[PDB]
Amino acid sequence: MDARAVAKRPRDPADEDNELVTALKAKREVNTISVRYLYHADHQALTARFFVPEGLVEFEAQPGALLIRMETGCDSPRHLYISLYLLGIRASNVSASTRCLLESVYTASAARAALQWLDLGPHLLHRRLETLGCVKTVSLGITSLLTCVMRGYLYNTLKTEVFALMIPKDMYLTWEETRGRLQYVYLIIVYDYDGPETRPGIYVLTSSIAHWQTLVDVARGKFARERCSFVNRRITRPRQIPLCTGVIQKLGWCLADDIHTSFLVHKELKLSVVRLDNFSVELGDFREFV
Amino acid sequence: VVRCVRAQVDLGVEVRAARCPRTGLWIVRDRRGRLRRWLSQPEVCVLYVTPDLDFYWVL
Amino acid sequence: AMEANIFCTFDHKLSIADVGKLTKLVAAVVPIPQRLHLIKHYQLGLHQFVDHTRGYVRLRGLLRNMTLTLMRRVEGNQILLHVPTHGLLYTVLNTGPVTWEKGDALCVLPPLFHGPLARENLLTLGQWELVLPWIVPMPLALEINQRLLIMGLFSLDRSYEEVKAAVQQLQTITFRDATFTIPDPVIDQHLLIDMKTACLSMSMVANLASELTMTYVRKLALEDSSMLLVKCQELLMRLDRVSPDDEIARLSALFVMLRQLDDLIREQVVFTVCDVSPDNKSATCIFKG
Amino acid sequence: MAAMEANIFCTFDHKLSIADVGKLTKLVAAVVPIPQRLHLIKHYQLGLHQFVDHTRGYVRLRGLLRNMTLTLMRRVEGNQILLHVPTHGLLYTVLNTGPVTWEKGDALCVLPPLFHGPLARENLLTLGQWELVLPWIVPMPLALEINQRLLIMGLFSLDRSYEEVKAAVQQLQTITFRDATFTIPDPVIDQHLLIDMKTACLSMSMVANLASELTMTYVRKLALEDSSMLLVKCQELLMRLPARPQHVSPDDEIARLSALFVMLRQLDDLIREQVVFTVCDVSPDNKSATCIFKG
Repeated sequence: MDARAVAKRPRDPADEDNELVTALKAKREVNTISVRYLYHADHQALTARFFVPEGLVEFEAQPGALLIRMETGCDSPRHLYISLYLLGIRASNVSASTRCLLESVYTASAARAALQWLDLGPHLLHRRLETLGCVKTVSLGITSLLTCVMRGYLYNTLKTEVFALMIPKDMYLTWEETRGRLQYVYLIIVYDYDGPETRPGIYVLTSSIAHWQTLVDVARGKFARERCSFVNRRITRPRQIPLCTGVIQKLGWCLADDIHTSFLVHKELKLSVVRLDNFSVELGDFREFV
Repeated sequence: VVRCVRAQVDLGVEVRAARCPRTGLWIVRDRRGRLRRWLSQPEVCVLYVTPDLDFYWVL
Repeated sequence: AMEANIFCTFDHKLSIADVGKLTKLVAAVVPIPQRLHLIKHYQLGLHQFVDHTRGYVRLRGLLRNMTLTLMRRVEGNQILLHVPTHGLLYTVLNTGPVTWEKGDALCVLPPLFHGPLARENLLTLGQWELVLPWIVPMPLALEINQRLLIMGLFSLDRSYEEVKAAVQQLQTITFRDATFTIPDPVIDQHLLIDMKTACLSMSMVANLASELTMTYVRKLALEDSSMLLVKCQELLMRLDRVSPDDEIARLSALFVMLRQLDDLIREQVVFTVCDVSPDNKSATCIFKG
Repeated sequence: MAAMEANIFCTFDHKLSIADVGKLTKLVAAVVPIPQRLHLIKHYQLGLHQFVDHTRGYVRLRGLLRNMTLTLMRRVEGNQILLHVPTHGLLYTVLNTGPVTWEKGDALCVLPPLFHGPLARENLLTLGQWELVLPWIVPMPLALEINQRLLIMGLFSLDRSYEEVKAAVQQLQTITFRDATFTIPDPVIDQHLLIDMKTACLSMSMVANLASELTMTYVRKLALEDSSMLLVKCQELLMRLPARPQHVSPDDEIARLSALFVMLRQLDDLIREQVVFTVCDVSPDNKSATCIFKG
């Protein structure tokens, strides 16, 4: 209220002690727990913790990968957390070699159940997919425990190691030869409304464009064939209601200079990926366009 | 492949073929994948046979 | 090391048992009409926006421009409120009647229940009654908007029996262990002005699209430069089987009916769940505004 | 990569006269666009004068302005402008520049200025074949109308006479929003307005196809027994030419209404470009406003 209260210097957290230290220090006790440095205090990245059956955690022992919860019309397992790589057996964008590689690692019980559950409803994918973000640790049980990162950077405890977001090479897509100082990342689902299949193509775009209209005006200019396919299945088959040719959600943002090609090896299966070293996750809703 | 601008007939010809997924028709290419380009020429005519002995005669 | 907290008082003689009723509502989001610092309790919740005359979706439009605080602490003679900022996580109580799960995209809707119900024992005064906005996940919100709008579209032909059985069908909804039912927007065979404006705007934009677009794309075929444009008028020809200032007026009224529908056709996800507490009473959500 | 500098210093190479530093001290906590996002940028890239062309294509300016990074002015001194690209979610005050009165609770959008030139006689930091150009912070319905009239002036000007065009620009350049009259500098048809017209007409054709058997006859059944100034005012823009519904199938109507919402949003995003500020509280003379959503 006085001059010194406003003229007080701002507060720094590392200078003052923790709550527990000054709580124990008053009543004069010491216990076997070391409390002078408390972990995870200076961790700006908002995280969580999710369970997953063992059938999905292949290509997941490496830290850093997208994680999307998929819907399931049942009651007990009605939500299921699948990785992006296990979604690779659904994208028509994926070539045959990479598909036969990564389908030969998910030969367990629950992986094919999610594969069937994607192709059994009357709805599309993006009416059943909900993004959760990126993992940073596993636990490796028979029911493995993951720690996904909701908003912020990806790092180890004590920040000694910056985890990197991995995306497979087939889903990667750029629309400029000159990347800016920054480029955001987007998750693109674009549906092919052709005759025998409505199997969509999954893409992850790294663009320097921020404003959403200035993204969709080139999204139409890059996916024109699927727009013609949508209007073609509309004019060909009436009494059907197609919708949402392309769906785009903002995944996060990167630094536009650490993006480099790498690979992950698991069960001696080399898969060429794109490595974004300093990725900050910032999720968004599945925004839909035509 | 027959052709009447020169009365030139071509007998032993191999064609790679599949469906166009945007429609229901056939796309005929070379083994290199040339997208065999005599169909636009107004003077030629082709006979196509398939390994299951399906028959085609395309003007 | 205090946080920015908006203090709300109470003017009535709130008893001890009424405070004990209030103390259970810790992580319950309450809207605020205007970012003041000290506010009376008459502007804390939707009961400043209750209108028997007006409809429901007008409250949905008026909930968009609010400020959605959280009850930080309840004590004597003032209540703490915490303005959330984008990026920090907060606990939210499941004041809505729908179960939640990990990672659902949460949205804020005006409550479709009001007044007498077996679980609507809320914070009540002699004239004041605290009412809470509903917090439901995203596709349930989309589905509920569609159900109420279609049930508003059947307001005129309610005399028939197929339409009545259709209203009985659309009024209920099955969800994840939910036999939930909504109220009908029509009461006593006449429709409220909010739903009437909504269905009128939608019918007007549908009628103007069915009128103008054939002429405009037929004019566009002379300056045609993409094959996507010529094939779209073909389906107009398939489906079908003036002063210029009036034409400008028609286009302007089309865009007016488009502008008067953004309160229905879109909604912003507010929370997404990091963790749900066991017994599903509360959950921990990051903010997203 | 080095991080994006939240403290952007603008430098100056011209000899600043004292009135120029005075007018530069007026613009504290205002919005300026910058595409570079370096730490020690020059003055040429600052503002919008790098993109003003002889075309005066205002739609082109709106197209480029959406990609520019918006920042706030702070701590103006000798040859130094400390800019602050604001992080998303927090709040800090901005200041108006144009004569646009604001409210509380509404939203704000970025916009290139109206009647821009020597008509209002802006001496806003003029030096050496360069002017400081300011984007307008305009509220929500003004930003709606300023693109609605743009798209209508695009759509009307097809296949029609030029005297109709010259009679139509003067009917659709004034805007009487909130006790003030604004004029748009040269609405000119270009390829960007063409591709916007293509998206608009395709979306409204698809929603005309998407209309069900009941939603197109709702006003047609309503206008027999209802009487209201709203229904009368909306009826006269239609042509002239109990009963039964054909087939109630609400399982189809949910899908029709959902895809119709997608088409309505796909028409909607042509005029609802970006909310960039949500105004909380204004100054009483309306020279400034504390607002949120910065970034």
